[PDB]
Amino acid sequence: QGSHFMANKRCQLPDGSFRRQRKGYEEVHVPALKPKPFGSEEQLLPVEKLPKYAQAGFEGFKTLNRIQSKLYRAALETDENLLLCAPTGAGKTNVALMCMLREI
Amino acid sequence: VSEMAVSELPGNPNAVWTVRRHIEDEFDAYIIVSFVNATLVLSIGETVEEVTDSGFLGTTPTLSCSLLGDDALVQVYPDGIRHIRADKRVNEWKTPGKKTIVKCAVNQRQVVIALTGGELVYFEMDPSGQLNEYTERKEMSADVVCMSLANVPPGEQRSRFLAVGLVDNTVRIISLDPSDCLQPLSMQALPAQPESLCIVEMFLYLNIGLQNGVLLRTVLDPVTGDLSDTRTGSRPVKLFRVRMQGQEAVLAMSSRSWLSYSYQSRFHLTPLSYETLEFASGFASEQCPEGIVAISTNTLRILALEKLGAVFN
Amino acid sequence: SFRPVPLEQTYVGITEKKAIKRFQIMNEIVYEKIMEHAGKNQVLVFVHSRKETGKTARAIRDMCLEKDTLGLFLREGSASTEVLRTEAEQCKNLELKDLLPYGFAIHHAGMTRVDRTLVEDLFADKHIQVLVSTATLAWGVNLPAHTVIIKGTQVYSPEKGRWTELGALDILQMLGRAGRPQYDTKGEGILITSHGELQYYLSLLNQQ
Repeated sequence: QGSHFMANKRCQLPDGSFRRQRKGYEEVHVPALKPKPFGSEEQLLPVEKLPKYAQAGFEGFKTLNRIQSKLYRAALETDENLLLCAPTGAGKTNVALMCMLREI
Repeated sequence: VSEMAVSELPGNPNAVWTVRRHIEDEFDAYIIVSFVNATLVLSIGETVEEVTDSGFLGTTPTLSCSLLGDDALVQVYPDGIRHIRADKRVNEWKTPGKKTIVKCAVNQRQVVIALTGGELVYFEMDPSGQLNEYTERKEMSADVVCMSLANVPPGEQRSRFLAVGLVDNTVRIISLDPSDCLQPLSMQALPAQPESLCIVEMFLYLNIGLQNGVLLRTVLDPVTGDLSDTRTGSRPVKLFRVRMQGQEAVLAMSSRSWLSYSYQSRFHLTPLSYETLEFASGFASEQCPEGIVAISTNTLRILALEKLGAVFN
Repeated sequence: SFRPVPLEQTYVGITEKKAIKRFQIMNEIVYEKIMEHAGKNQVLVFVHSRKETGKTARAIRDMCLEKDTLGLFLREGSASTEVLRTEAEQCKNLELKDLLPYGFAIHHAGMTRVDRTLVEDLFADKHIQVLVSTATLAWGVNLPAHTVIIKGTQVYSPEKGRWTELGALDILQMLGRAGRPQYDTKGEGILITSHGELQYYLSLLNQQ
């Protein structure tokens, strides 16, 4: 049962989570997560203040999404390899796209 | 009209807000009395008394102070657009040029902010909590005299569409989610220029008000549902949403303080037993569990409105 | 916390073994979860087959219709919420029609070629309050939901020849569509599952 093995035997609940007891079936009520608190001078990137050359193909985007803007400098400026750790909804495709504009 | 408390104020009052500082707040927190000159800001001190420290420092009248971030208050005034958090920070935009923001309104996220010449903006608060400004800021042909964002249903953060006023004596309806921004969704003709366009539920019913006291209710959907009308003193239709008795309704004023509301889904347009008015909106506290901050002729008031299933008091 | 839509998760398992009664209890959890969504929302259900997309659909029809049209009519009223478009686009490729006159719909690649296209863009045009569909329809184009629900999490693997807990990449893929970057704010994510793999399903809702 690989990828369903769950080699970890004990799990950790999120912040506002609890267990609700129903008639023979259980529910886990799990609160949602909050984005990181805004740091000073912590600014996302526009597609203008990223590479002027790779500004091609960027039709349909105005300013870089938070994770792509947090990763783009290193993602493009050198052949330094990347390992991204994030959950769905960020556009990790857009970080790999900067890493590929590096090769571009 | 019942008295929780009433007081006078000097000078020229032009607006007033009532804000919280978190969704948990059982009481509204920050009453922002917007003079024509500055803003007397107070968190209710049980004898409500003056407050500078609020983090508001209003040096101009108010056009919004709003809880849209849970810990955040956005305060936009004729000078600038201040983003405020539990850290009562001022991450501020400043209205392009020396021009000044005129007509604005609040969502759960978005902030309608409308400047002279028809230059609108579009906000939306980032994954983060701090807000992002949609790159375009659209021109409008005529004077947008009012527009209200539809307060978004729980699980989402955005409207389905929104209405827009214009001075040509009609009304525009514009959607603002990435579905269509800067597309005129649907309009309707008005027998006079708009003055106030606020929304009601219980389904979604629009209320239009003209500058001469007349108002109209409608069904709210991608196109106008149906205009039902009444004539209420040739004076500005002041329109407001405020809860009552387990449900929300509209306050309106042209020459009376009219509660227009759904009595078990029943549109009644009931006067309230008080002389002419200046400005009002909802309020809560211990001294006033549910009432109206009604700032009136040279006067400011915390009022209570008793039995609302009846016709004659 | 870098995921776009704050994902509040009901990870509810069934703990019983009983199979003929489980095929009712799970349907009951479905009934209540759609009673939770029957207001202003979009409910996107994920299942592990093709015909289940339209078989759980029209069962919601039996539900809202044995509710004596109470809980049905997800709109404000009759001409409300584009009933004209709902009736005007009536005849279609597959048996979608029998439901589509009402507020229930499905998704899969099977029905036709452009059928899943016209269902996903239909939901993006703010008229499809409830859609039930398959793992391919979630893997495909970004058709998000105000709230999504994985139902059962049980797949029949021809590679394993027998029952398998569905893959984890599909989990993340269909869970990033419970709540959107634009269309939905605070994602509601329902996982109806086995109360054995339940705690594993919380370790999967986390980064453990």
